[PDB]
Amino acid sequence: NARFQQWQALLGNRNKRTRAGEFLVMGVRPISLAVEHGWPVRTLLYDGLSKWARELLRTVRTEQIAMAPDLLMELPPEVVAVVEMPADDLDRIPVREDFLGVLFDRPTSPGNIGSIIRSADALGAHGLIVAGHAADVYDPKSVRSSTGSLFSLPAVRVPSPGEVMDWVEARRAAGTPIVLVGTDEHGDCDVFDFDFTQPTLLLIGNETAGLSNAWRTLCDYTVSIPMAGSASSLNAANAATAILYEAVRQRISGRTA
Amino acid sequence: RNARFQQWQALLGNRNKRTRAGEFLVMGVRPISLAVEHGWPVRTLLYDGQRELSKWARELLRTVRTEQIAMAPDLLMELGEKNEAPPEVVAVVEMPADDLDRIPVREDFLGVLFDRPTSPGNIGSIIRSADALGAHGLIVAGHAADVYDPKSVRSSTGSLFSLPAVRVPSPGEVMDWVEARRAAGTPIVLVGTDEHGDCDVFDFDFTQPTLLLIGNETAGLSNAWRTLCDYTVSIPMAGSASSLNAANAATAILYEAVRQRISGRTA
Repeated sequence: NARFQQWQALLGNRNKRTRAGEFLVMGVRPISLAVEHGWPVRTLLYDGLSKWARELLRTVRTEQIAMAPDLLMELPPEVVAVVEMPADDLDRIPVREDFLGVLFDRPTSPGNIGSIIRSADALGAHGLIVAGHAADVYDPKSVRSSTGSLFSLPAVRVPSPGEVMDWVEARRAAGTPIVLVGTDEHGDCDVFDFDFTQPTLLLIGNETAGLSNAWRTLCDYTVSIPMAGSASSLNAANAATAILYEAVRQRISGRTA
Repeated sequence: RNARFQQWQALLGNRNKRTRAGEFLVMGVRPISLAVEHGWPVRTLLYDGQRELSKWARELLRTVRTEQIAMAPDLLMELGEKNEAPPEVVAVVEMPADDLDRIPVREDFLGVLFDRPTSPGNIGSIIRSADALGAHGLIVAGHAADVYDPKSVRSSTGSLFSLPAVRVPSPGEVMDWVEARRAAGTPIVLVGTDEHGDCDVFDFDFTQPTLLLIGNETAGLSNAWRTLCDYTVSIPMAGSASSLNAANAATAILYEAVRQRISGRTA
């Protein structure tokens, strides 16, 4: 199976994904979110029994290929889509007065990427930016842990932090006064003393190093989650979730107070 | 592949093997140092025998009074996350009793209970958040994912050793202990988490002694736990579609308890 051997290396490495302009998505529910949100499904691989899976086959008019149970078990899925990777265009992320965004600086864990995508999506954020030497958004561990939120929350990989600022300066020029907000071990202020009712990009650092200093230079404010003591820290996705929850709380509350 | 080796290897599989031997593996200088610092007995220390041996490893080896064994480096590839951290040192650490009295209960009690977790990574992450945010213990209910699973241990980032984590088979033993705490003078409330909870998390009074119940990743809290809840709370969501990972939810709800406690702003 020649087509299959192309599909198996789509899981294995970033290099071949981005040469083919596609990636693998598993599960009836995530695939349905992909279709629902406009992402082209080039191929749709299926085992040759569930009600949802059957409904997908006669609603999604694309290349439909039946598969042996042996071959589908590679990581077990009943349906698997080959879904079109879209360009890394920062204007895919909508920016309005209530702008609420996340920037993940140089993440090493794809699991953390997908996880923050899920939290950003559930808690009302409008986009994610994966800046710098990163693990790939379209890694299977990221896709999986997004739990389909990849498809509703636009996640843009942007090599340089310079290209991010140019898109930030431009939203500023339009009227939305985005403010860059770093997280720190050395936090200026408690997260709950800061005003998340304003257009906000939230900068979150590597799991093992902090935010890069260069990201700290561009940061207008810095916030910290108050901790119990000396040798305690939060996983980046967990910390990002808590801060997003605080932003939601203030916006609903109409105040910090 | 000594008979001893195979016994240590077996500590990576089912929870029962660890339990009956009363031990589990802890990998990495940093986690082992934290086990030693918080008084977890170390039965054996395995180190790399074709010796790199950093300053840290050397320091553990001449300070930790225990059985010490040089191991071929490929036996130590034993457990890693293949092509992610081959351990230079591994400790065989004693498992403490699953006794709820290891969790201290004061007037401002904040505890977490994780109902039959599917993912050991989620357990360790919650242990880490609870530790960092001032909770006083975790209970893990059921015979699903294990606190002492290598992924949990690893996820906790050493917090396992400072945050008392106790396993119970089912809700009965937990309610026994809770009713005893309330007779002594701490009116602990059970607070479940759910999507469609009775009130938003920021409208709940988290200053009160609180046992927070986090449900399983796909099935949520069991019917037995919902029946036992005094209250139910939820994090408000943007749409009908998405949801939160259990550990992420737990972290946010623990943070909200911290927020209301320090100085006391709302609820």
